[PDB]
Amino acid sequence: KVFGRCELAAAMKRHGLDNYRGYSLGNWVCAAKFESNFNTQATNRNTDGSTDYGILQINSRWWCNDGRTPGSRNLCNIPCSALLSSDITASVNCAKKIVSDGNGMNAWVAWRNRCKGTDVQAWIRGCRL
Ligand SMILES: [Cl-]
Ligand code: NA
Ligand code: NA
Ligand code: NA
Ligand code: NA
Repeated sequence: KVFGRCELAAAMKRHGLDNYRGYSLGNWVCAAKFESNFNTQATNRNTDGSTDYGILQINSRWWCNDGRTPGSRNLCNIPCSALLSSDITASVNCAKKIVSDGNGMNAWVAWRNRCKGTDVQAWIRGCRL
């Protein structure tokens, strides 16, 4: 499913992401925009053989199991396919663990490179939040 911008903002907010670990809703919408272009089905293989899954491109090296990332951890205790669903609950709950890991949203390279320091509030503009 490809979310609309305000549709995603509302679902992230419903699932507790607004200001989670201090990151305002616009940070999460921005991260999703540049990680997956709001597409829950996005996948991207990494050089180390791991794969990033879903609207927030969660990595199989640490966070989910895809059965093909030797020596990976599965810290969110989920199959990576669960991160591809139209319902973003699993992605949100795993993102809450990632952002709590010590590095904040710097765990998302696209957030660091394209959202951090910017006017992330623009990403929830005009939404009935
Ligand atoms: Cl957009
Ligand atoms: Na901010
Ligand atoms: Na894994
Ligand atoms: Na949802
Ligand atoms: Na980037």
